Amino acid sequence: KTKALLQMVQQFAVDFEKRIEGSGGARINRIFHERFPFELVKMEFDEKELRREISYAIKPDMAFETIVKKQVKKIREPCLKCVDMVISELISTVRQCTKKQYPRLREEMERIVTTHIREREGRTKEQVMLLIDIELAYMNTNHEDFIGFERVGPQLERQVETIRNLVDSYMAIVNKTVRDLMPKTIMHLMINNTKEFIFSELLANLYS
Amino acid sequence: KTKALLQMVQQFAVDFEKRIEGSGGARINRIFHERFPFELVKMEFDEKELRREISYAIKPDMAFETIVKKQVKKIREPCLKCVDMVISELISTVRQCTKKQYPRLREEMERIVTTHIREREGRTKEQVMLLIDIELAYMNTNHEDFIGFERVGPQLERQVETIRNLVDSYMAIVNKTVRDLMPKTIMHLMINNTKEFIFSELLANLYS
Amino acid sequence: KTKALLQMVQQFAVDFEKRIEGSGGARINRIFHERFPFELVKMEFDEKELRREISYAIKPDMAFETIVKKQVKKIREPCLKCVDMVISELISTVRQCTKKQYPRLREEMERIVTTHIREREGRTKEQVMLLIDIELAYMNTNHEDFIGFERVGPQLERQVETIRNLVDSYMAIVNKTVRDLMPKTIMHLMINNTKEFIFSELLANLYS
Amino acid sequence: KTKALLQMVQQFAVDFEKRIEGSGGARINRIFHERFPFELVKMEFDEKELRREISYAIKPDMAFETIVKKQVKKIREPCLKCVDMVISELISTVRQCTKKQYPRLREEMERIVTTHIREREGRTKEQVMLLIDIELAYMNTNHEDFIGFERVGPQLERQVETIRNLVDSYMAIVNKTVRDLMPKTIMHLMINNTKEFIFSELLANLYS
Amino acid sequence: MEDLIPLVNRLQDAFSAIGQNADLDLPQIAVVGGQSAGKSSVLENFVGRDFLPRGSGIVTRRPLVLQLVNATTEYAEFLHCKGKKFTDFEEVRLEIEAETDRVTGTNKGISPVPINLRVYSPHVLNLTLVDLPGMTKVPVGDQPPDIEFQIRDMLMQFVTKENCLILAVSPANSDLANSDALKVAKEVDPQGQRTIGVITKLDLMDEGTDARDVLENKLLPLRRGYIGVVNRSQKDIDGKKDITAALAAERKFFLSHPSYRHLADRMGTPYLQKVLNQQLTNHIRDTLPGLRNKLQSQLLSIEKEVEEYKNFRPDEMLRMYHALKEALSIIGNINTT
Amino acid sequence: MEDLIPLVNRLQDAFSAIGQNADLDLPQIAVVGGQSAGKSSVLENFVGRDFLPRGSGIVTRRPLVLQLVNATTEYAEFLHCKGKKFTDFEEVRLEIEAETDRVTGTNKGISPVPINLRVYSPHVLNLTLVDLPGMTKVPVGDQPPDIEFQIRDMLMQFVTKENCLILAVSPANSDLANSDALKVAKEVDPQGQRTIGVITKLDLMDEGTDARDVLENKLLPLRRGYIGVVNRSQKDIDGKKDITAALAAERKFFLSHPSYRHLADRMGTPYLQKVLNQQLTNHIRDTLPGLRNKLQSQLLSIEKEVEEYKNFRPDEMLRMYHALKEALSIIGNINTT
Amino acid sequence: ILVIRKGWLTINNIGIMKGGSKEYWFVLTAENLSWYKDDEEKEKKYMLSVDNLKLRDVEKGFMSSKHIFALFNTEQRNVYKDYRQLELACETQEEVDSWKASFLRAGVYPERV
Amino acid sequence: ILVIRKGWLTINNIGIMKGGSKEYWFVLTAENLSWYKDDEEKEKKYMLSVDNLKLRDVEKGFMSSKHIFALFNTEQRNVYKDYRQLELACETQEEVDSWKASFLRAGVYPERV
Repeated sequence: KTKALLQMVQQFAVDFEKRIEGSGGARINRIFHERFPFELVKMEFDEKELRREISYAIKPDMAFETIVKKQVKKIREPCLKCVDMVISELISTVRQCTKKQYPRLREEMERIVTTHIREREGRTKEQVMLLIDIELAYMNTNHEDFIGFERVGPQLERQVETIRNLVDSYMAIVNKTVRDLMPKTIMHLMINNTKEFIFSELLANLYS
Repeated sequence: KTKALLQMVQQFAVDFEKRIEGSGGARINRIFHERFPFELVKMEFDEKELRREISYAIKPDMAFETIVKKQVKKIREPCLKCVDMVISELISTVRQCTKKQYPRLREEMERIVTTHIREREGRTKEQVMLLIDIELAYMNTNHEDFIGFERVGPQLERQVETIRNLVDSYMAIVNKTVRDLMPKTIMHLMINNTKEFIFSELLANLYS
Repeated sequence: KTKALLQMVQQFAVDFEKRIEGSGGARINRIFHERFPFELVKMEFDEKELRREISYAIKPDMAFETIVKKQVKKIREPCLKCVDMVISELISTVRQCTKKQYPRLREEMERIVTTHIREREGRTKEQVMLLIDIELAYMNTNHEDFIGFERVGPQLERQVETIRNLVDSYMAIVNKTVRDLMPKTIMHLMINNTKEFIFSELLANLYS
Repeated sequence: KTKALLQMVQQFAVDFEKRIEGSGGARINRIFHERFPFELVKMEFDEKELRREISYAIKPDMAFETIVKKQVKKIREPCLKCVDMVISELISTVRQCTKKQYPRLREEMERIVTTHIREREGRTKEQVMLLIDIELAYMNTNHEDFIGFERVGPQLERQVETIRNLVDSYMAIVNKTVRDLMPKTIMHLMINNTKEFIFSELLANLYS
Repeated sequence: MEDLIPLVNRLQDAFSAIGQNADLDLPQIAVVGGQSAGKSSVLENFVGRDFLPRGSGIVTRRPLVLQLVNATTEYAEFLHCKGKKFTDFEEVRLEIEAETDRVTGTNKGISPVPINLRVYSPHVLNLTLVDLPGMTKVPVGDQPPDIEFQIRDMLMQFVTKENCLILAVSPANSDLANSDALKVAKEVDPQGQRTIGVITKLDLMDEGTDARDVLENKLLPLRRGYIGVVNRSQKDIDGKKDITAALAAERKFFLSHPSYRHLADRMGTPYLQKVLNQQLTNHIRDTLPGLRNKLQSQLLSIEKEVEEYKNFRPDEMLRMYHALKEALSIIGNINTT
Repeated sequence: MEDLIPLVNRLQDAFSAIGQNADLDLPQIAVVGGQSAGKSSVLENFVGRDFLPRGSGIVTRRPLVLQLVNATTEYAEFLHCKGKKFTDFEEVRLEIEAETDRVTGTNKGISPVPINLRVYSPHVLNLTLVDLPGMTKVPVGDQPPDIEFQIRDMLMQFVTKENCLILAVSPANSDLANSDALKVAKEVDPQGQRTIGVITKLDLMDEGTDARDVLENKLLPLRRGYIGVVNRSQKDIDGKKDITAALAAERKFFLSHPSYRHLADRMGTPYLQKVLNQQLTNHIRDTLPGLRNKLQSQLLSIEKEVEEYKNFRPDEMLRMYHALKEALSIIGNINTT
Repeated sequence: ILVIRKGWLTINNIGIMKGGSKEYWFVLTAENLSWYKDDEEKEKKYMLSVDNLKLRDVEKGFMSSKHIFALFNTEQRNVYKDYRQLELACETQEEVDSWKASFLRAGVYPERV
Repeated sequence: ILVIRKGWLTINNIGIMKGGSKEYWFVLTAENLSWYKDDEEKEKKYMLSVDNLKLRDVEKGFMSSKHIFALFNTEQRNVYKDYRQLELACETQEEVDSWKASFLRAGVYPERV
């Protein structure tokens, strides 16, 4: 009993700082974050579809409300993809190290670690869902972009001139958000949480 | 009764398109709109007070989320106040009108009049309220103020990188919003609603 | 009983500022006023028929009297049309909102509002009639146009030279009048009067 | 009696074509016509007094309608006065003529003479009166003076737009009318009517 | 198992009343296996009823597709037996088996023709039991030479049902890697939480082979491991040998074989019984969230009809209203265990 | 010699058990020589057994390739004598010699055809003895004229074996420089530590020649020098003359020849015996280091199998393990003498 | 006051001393016939009274291709300057005819042929 | 604000006194048509109001190889300086045409042909 806990499951531990936080693990990981954005651009759109809504709305706060709501729902497609890509390297790493042949042990040893991944793949994915639904409850105006008055990531002309600038931004701009926000999520959750678990939840329960 | 309603109580009616919609409502109103901004400045704040909240979170999206809460709630004070200033002189004009002598007749005459407009002075305020409550919820990043990475307008790399630039400017800009939006608002609502009053409700009960 | 008065017949009220005074109601309404003039031009005439009368008359005040009288009667045709066009949007709006299904109520509720339109379509039309008859009693000279000495909207030559300019104006000129005067009428009466009524004559009688 | 009427009382007759129609009527008349205008200026007014009436109405056609009333009535004074000036010297010529000795004859002779012309001095004035009374009634907009939107010659958009330009000029121009019209008038009427007098009525009663 | 029974039945009735998809789809249990697995003995052991044709070698000699249907008339109907209705489940067994034995002899004669019978009873749960003929590689008795192919396709039409508890029985005197019993069975119910590999008739194996690594649970570790069984021979079955007897014959083999002796305490049918139940509970519970959401929406609907009574001048609702309330409550309680 | 015997046998058995190259390859002893060397007499003198055909002049008149093989059945097999098995080594000699003598006469008749015999006995060491016909230059008796070439090639197929102790016997009545006996022999075993040049039949030399310088050990000094011998004539051999007798005839010549008298005390077969043994020991010992290293590695291997038992959830080894231990110990002790 | 017509006509009998026959811009009204150097009217060649103006068919005129007609005052010798008649010439007969009818209207009457 | 087009055009009627016909760099927007000596815009030849600007097909122009067109203010005499119309000339007909359509967009409308 002593042998496995002491050597088999502790050198593997140092294995894990190694693999996750380092191509090797170092920039296998980084890779996924800066190739993720490409996904976003493709299966999303902005500009003139949103633009049409403006005219009816005005006849500024009252006008804004209906406009943005219906587009935001469609941002689901890309975001999910990032999550899965993360899973590949991490889920398979933990399990690689656990058998080390004998008669008594193993079984238990697996049971503690594997089930973690199930619970934590749900975290990240769920955070994506929430974020998307959020849009229809809010449509804030404090945010970030420029002022009024590839997807970016008779004298009627004078009348709409001013109003126009307000609405248009929010669709285009939201794309900027998702591309950075998804990766950030992963870092906390997918990556770190699991990294921790396997190192230690295994050992303590064993020895006792 | 058909003759009496048709003539006697419809000539009184026409009086009121005149004053309010083309002092009365016409130019009482203008005055209040351009002294309104002063209201705004007083019971509102920005800058480094807001920064205090940040320290609790940091010491990325989820942590940032809480910040504004109690501040956005406090922007009610000025906007609401404008409403009352308009109401005072204009609402009281219609209500004066029911005494125009017989003591048998007067008692019935009074009771019918006041109520409808009374409740619909509330309407106007409520639309302002909607915009305000909205504020508290999310704060993603695209809207006006500047990006991370008259009102003015270790692993640091993920966390603090964005946080720093956003917070301070952020509050200031929403103040910008209100000051212009209120005056517009009034034009549609206050003005017309009350106009209706005398024109019709006076007649109304008598038909039965 | 409470439900209908409170909600069904009060949100409809705000409905009415909306619909009348705003294509939507805003420029559905304006439309009718500036397309009305076309009606006038067609079914009216001036110039040389009137011109013939002058010569007998002189052999200036005495001459003028007989001349203009007989033409003015014929201006009836266009004027009426405007009235009806106004009716269409307004008469149908009020009734759209009144049923909201139940057993007790409704009946009464209709009875108060509908009959108003009958009485007020008579106002406007009657004002048109009066205005037309008026001409044969007056033929004033103070008015507006230029001085003496598509429908606009031997040495005999020296003798009629001066007189001529006086009479000729009045027919041509009257057309200018009607095109603007009819719309003005409507604004006060058709439009506003009815707008008022429905908002309020309904409610008060109900609650009591 | 046939012989007496035919000769004795017809040579007296012929005298009068002479003086009046080709001092007597001929050139008494001319003098009075070109000093007549002075009369006009005195007992008449225009400009800003008239504006007072406007304030009652406004603070569009119906309101404008009342204005002129009492002013147009006051334009009688000058026009009428001219009449009397002509009458004085000319009317009294015929009436002198009945004394031309026998005391038995004179008494019958006088009574027959005066009356007919007497009443028909009234005629002339009355035709002037007609034009004057007319004034009060309507005031639509085309005639001479300028449009909205020697005598000189909120929802503002519907109401005051037209009103402003009309009122002030308006009174002035009617004064223009009278000053020229009176002199013409006289030529037809005064002159001829009285001429008749002596030529025939002298004979008249005697035939029986 | 203590949460599962009561909660499931209660939910199922409420859904039935609403005319919805009741669901809570209880497993169909079927035995498939190579020739000489014992399969009907295994199936009847778990189910608890005697109604399956039994024999040695090839056991199921006609398909019995039995459907238990809760219904008020209480009878059963054979298509091919015009004018028979059994109410007694024992009687079903007696007629099927006895009539075959008298007419075919006791030399393994089989028939592919399924017996369509539906047993109506108010004392049962809505279940489907399917006894299936064994897939084979070599004929015995008067079986045709191409028996192998006919049986294999036939059984697949019934076994595709996703919630099919297969007790994959495979004769040790045939190669386990080339076993039809394992090939079919593992496809339909892979997980191994409720499949436990049962190898019979180890006494008939060729000298020089054994299943030692598999049966010892060390080559391929399973949570519950393996349990072998030694099923009743032809002679015993003929005399209506009772349920207990099969168990006894199992012991005798194990004692003399050196390679299986030490694993004797993790053997027997009874032990196999225990495992199956525990897994079942988990499956039901997971489907719960979906049902709940649908129920909520429907209820509100009819409120509007009441709503419209009250304002403008001139029992399906009730029944449904009540039913919905019930269903929602049950769902939550099962979720919290 | 006292370290060599025991240590060698002990090592050889341990290696046999492991199924490795036992080695410790004991010398094959073969006599080669010109015509009239005596060669079989010399070979049997050292070996200690009577089994070689003997004669004067040409001696080996058929090849006897004998292989001693330790084996349990105890017999021997002639290819050309279908259905004879000797167990008695004396009997082998008796049959070969007697049967030839009766049929060919006593006039030197020879035969190149080897006699394939393998003597199985448990009382022997794994050795190969090879008696070979003498290479010649002139025929005698009824030998063919081209005898010279046939014998020479034949003997070379057996004598190439690197550890072949050649007692290079050369007749003095032929020129030593032109001697076939020395040419072959010196090629295969050059060193001279275990080759001692034996010159026979000095009594038949031509008048006017002698081997004085060579035999005196002064021309070409050797550590053990030279030993001459005078072998048995034809007449003696015929009557089964015993082993001792050859030695006696040696003396007679030496006494009358002036040039060899003084070297008499460094003569005889017995003296030749002593030298051979001492050299042999050295050869074995040097090969020891290589064997040792291989043995160590193999042992460890199976430890890992034991290792893997203890940790992860579901007699060849023994035999070898013991054998290896033995071999390593023996190697060291021999090295330290 | 009213313009009856504006159209070019060639004054065919302009001296050597003034360029020769040049085209000038005619403007006729009911009271006068005025001609300028062009239609901007900054110039003023003259203004001829229509009073007592009469019109004649001028029998070919010079020995040229011009068709001539003339205006002449019935009550005096010269019509303007030292001319007797105002000679108007066109390169085609149709140009000459249309202008002749326009003079009719203005009080230039026919006869004296 | 928005640039409609930038492209060279030849001012064909520049006086003797200023080099003669030279090519100048045109910049048209929705509010003005400005032209510089070059694209660096350090210069400023002018800024002409687009207000009341209208466009005509200029019938060949001078007796040259240039194809001309012009901008002219409907409410006044000169368009800029002392010109009446702004003459733009190209060596080819295709150059003239593409610029004419770009003026259309800017509120220079057709007619008055």
